[PDB]
Amino acid sequence: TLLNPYFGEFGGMYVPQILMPALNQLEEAFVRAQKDPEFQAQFADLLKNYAGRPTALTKCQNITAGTRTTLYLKREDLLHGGAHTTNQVLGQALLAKRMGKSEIIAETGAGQHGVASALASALLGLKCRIYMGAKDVERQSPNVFRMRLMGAEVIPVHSGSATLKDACNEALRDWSGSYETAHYMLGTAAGPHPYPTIVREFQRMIGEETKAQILDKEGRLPDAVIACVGGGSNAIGMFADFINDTSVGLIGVEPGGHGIETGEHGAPLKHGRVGIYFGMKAPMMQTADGQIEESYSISAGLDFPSVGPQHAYLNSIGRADYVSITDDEALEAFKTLCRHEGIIPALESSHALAHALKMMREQPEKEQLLVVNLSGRGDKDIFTVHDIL
Amino acid sequence: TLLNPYFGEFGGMYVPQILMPALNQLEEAFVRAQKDPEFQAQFADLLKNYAGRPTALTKCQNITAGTRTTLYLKREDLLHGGAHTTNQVLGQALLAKRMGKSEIIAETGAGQHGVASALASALLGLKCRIYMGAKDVERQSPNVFRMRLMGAEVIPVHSGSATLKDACNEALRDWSGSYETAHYMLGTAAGPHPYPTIVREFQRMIGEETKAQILDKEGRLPDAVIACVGGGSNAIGMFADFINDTSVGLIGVEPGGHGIETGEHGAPLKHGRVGIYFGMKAPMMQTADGQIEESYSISAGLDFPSVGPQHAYLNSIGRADYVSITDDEALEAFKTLCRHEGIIPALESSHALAHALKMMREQPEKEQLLVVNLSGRGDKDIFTVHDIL
Amino acid sequence: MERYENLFAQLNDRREGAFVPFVTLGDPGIEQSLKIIDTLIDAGADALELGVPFSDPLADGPTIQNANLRAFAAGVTPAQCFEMLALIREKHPTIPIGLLMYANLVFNNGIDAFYARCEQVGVDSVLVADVPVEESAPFRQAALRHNIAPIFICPPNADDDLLRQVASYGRGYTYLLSRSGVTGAENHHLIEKLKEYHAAPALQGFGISSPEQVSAAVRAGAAGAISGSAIVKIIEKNLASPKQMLAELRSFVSAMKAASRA
Amino acid sequence: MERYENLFAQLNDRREGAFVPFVTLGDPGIEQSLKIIDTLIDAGADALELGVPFSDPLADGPTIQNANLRAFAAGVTPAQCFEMLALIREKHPTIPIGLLMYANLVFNNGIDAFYARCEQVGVDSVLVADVPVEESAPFRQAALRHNIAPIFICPPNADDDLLRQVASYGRGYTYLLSRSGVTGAENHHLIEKLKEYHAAPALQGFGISSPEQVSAAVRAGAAGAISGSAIVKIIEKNLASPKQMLAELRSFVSAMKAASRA
Ligand SMILES: Cc1ncc(COP(=O)(O)O)c(CN[C@@H](CO)C(=O)O)c1O
Ligand SMILES: Cc1ncc(COP(=O)(O)O)c(CN[C@@H](CO)C(=O)O)c1O
Ligand SMILES: O=P(O)(O)OC[C@@H](O)CO
Ligand SMILES: O=P(O)(O)OC[C@@H](O)CO
Ligand code: NA
Ligand code: NA
Repeated sequence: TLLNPYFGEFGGMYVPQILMPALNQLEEAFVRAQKDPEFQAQFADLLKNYAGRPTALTKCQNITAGTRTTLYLKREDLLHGGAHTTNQVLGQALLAKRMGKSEIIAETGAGQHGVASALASALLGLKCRIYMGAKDVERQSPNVFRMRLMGAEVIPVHSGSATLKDACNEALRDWSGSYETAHYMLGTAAGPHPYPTIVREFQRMIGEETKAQILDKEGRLPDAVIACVGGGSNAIGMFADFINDTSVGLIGVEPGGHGIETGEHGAPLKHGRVGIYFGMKAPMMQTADGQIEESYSISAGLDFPSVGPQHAYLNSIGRADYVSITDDEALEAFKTLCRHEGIIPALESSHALAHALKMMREQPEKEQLLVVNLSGRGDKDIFTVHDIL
Repeated sequence: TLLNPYFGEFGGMYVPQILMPALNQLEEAFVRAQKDPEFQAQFADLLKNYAGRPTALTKCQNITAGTRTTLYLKREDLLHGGAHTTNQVLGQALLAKRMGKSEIIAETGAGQHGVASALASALLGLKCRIYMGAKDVERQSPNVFRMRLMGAEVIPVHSGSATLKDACNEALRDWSGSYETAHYMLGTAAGPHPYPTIVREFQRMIGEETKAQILDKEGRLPDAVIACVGGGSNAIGMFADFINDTSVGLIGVEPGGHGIETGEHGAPLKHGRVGIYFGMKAPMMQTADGQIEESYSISAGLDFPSVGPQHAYLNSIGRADYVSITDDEALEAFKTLCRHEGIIPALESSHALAHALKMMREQPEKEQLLVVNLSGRGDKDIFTVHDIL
Repeated sequence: MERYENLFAQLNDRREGAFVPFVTLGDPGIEQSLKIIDTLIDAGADALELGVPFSDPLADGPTIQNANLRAFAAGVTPAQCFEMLALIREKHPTIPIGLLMYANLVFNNGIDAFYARCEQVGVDSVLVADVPVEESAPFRQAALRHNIAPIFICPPNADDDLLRQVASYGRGYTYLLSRSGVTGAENHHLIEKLKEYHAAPALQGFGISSPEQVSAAVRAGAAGAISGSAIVKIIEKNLASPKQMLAELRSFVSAMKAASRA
Repeated sequence: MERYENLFAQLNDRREGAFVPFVTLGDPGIEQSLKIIDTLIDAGADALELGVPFSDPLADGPTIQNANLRAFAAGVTPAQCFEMLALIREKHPTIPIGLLMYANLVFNNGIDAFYARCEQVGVDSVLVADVPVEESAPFRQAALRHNIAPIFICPPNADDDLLRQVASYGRGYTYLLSRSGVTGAENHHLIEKLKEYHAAPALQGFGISSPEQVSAAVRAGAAGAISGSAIVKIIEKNLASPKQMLAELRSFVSAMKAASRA
């Protein structure tokens, strides 16, 4: 392979033999594209002029009142589509086309990668199938209608928990069968190499822009950057340019679900053990017998029982710290961003936010410059958060 | 007054005597603010760092195929809140605060000004009441829940057609009673002076940015800028910097509803006669006896039987041309933007778009550089457009 | 124009304040509207404030808004209003009748053409609810040429130059406001200054429903009180027993007018 | 390791192709699973491919997925699988049994610890469905140390170096794929090259349900055919009449095995 598939012991290519040349085709395509100035140039043009980038870095006026915490947000919620998701998908559709492919299979949990997969397929002209679990189809339906109006097909996975795991499964089952015509647009920095490296590289603008922005506004780098972690893409997009500046801590937030202690959560990296599933060796939530476990979160984009490998590695060597946030703590940070800052965040991004509030209000006299990645908008969520009354 | 309230015969201050000093307070406040460098500076900071501006100018790749038309869109749909609406409201909340006011009354039809009025009141700390017609509350409900979660109150006007006219009415009825504490955040460049001038000045960045952008991409100014017209704000925000460049035509699109000929439409400026209502002398839709008429459109933000005065004037001297688009023609341009460009537009902005397609496909060999103001996203609309099956 | 001077001279004369009822022309049907108007004159009405039903009542609370809808359902147009205005002038030639209007209905047929139809029918004053003093010039020049008194509102927040302008351009009476808001049946330096400027008789306006407010007003210096919603509420209330309606109306007016001794 | 060499020598000997059934261990309950396995051996089975039920069957179509759920509802764990594997080795000591696995279940208890339990119970080969050749080293070194044949898949899109690696590391038989996809009951240069490289006997895999595919395969150069879903579908179909199930199964196997003469 031209690039390393392991982040310490984590990573790998744990696929059916039949998909291996395909993964190998992709890694070559990626290495070619990254040096191709003509690829770089039009990835850029569509990021700027179509997706709407640079995204802004907003200072919080009201939630930090009577605390020595300054809190900026990175506004990926203002990105065409409504989430960080769109930056990666544009690079990957361009890779699909460079490789003469013409269908796109993708899987979705919050519906945001589905929607972003439909918008880029319609723009660049590719046909598109999307698997989505039957429970996420209900609790995330705004994103369903949005996909079908753009002409994508979404297919309801009823097996298992009927959630992202179950969509990943049907998505890989179809790509093994279709890999000739179809590229598989993977949702996160998870699964088989080269996907952990591609999703990160196609999302590192998030942190390259924050570093530049904070330095212009504050003349110094943050004390900590915080991001929520379901599979790992927004977090690694954010962490990536910061990793060699040892002064900047990096915190990642996993779903605490109904509370770790209930079993009902989605916190692999800190409360699961290494396993092998979905093409990788990464922390996982499993029974004593190695049967993969069903996770839980109030938020569909975070309801996933494994975590991408580079997060597993940055945890292990102690360069990033991972924490969890309950359903209730994420609802509290949603209600507070709405009412005191006039931004509805996605329930996914609220887990990252709710940790930053906890950091602030537990030590109010601590002087600390924080940055939270506001990865998406809460438009998909407003019907659900409002039946919690 | 320090500024002129008439655009040729159109305009004026046709209010109850009791609100006049209030309108006079506001015009003074506006003139002070516009010269106050400290006002300008923080209007800017919140436009850039909070709303997310400059908005992008996107070239259409696929809808112009086999035509000599180049079509750019101005992406006000990528503005915090989801519509052009947010630029004006930030300036006006700042004016409300400069004048020691603390409540905000506003009226809404598409829900987008309501939502933008709630987000700025929550950010700048002002209490906020919103009137919205009972039919728009149903056909635009995503925007309702969004308002209430940000802590605003929306009040359902059931009188009349239960649409924006009826909300404007209850909104002015309450402000006459509350003008001491409360500012009235008017929805558009319509009603009593100084509001036609304030809304335009607080929306002209739209066109100042397009002029700059097109000149950088094309080295020449457009052949035409197109925008839809319900009350008039996005259109005048777009037209304003272009008015002295006689080479640039300006087209404005009114709801043709079920077809002009059915009576069921919202096209005052081209199919109504001058009247006096809502604080102005402007074209209006009325019976033979001067009773104001109920309009119709598939889109709630365009369902309004009068038009702001400066549009009435630019029409009259022949510097801007106004046209209409049927419900069906706007649904066709929605379906086409989704599926070939991967952008869901608001049904309001689709009327402007559907005219540009008509311009293109009627004369396919005509070499023409067009610009459409994509004023909002279609998220409020997806449930409704999808029961039209 | 003159019927007012008449009334104010004979009222000043027999030392009492004026009592002006309000009703929307045509509510709850033309036939019963005309009888309500005769019973109002019968029971004690010094002059009359009448409304022509508008679609969008910008300065009106709900009683009047529903009154308008009752009228509209009875099929009342601006033309039926003028034809019933001449039938009640034909039998009560003394009483000042003032029309309370909205600008679109004045402006519709040509502003000057409106004033002429008023003159023709026997109308004394026109109050246009939504044209401020600074916009009045077309309306006040055309009513003067057709000898209709231009009525202007004096608001609680009026200043130096405004009381001066209202005093100069006004005629008939100065409509003096009680409160901010829109017409609803619920809840001195200005009167002095108006008289200093020689503004015609201050009649007090929004929200009188109680006789003691009338007495109070007159006592304060107001040449009378105007009551509107209070009366319409009895039309609404008794729509089912017309007899009892006319009967309760009568009672209400005489009491209200009794209160005018000062 | 050896039971395969045995079978392939005696089959080459009496000039016929091999017939390997597939069943998921424990479907539709342990008791009937063991009887299905005896009837399969009874009717014609040359060797056995067996599945240990996994939660997430990455390379399996629906018949096998539901089979897994039937097993799971019957309460079958990896431990009940090993304890039933030793009971059927205890009464059929000749037959090669191969286990078809997913990597998490091998890896769970320690990879080497897995291979040892296999050895202990009487298992001949382990096919790990999701570990490609380039990831096999931990798995192939630990099965060699416990004398279990490492089985590898040869895909229709295999190249030069891959057929070389599969030939070097493989043992038992080379699992030769019929098509792309996941296990479902529906729809030469490689065999030559594999033999040139000295890769153990190519058994053909996905989607055989028809006897003529068996004959065809053997005729093509494949040392036998593997059939899976086809068989499980009769377990599913006849869950209500166990008698008729065992009876229809028998019939199916003998026919399928009859087709192996070439
Ligand atoms: C706004 C937002 N932010 C974050 C995430 C979590 O994923 P991340 O861990 O990859 O960064 C999601 C999930 N997005 C995926 C997975 O469910 C999708 O298919 O919709 C999201 O919707
Ligand atoms: C996206 C979008 N674009 C355009 C308009 C039409 O108004 P404009 O004529 O003022 O520019 C609307 C209306 N907005 C108003 C009026 O109904 C609101 O209260 O929601 C809109 O929602
Ligand atoms: O405020 P009201 O209720 O007395 O009604 C006002 C009308 O008479 C009209 O001047
Ligand atoms: O493709 P099938 O249906 O024959 O089933 C494949 C399994 O036997 C396992 O190798
Ligand atoms: Na996860
Ligand atoms: Na309009």
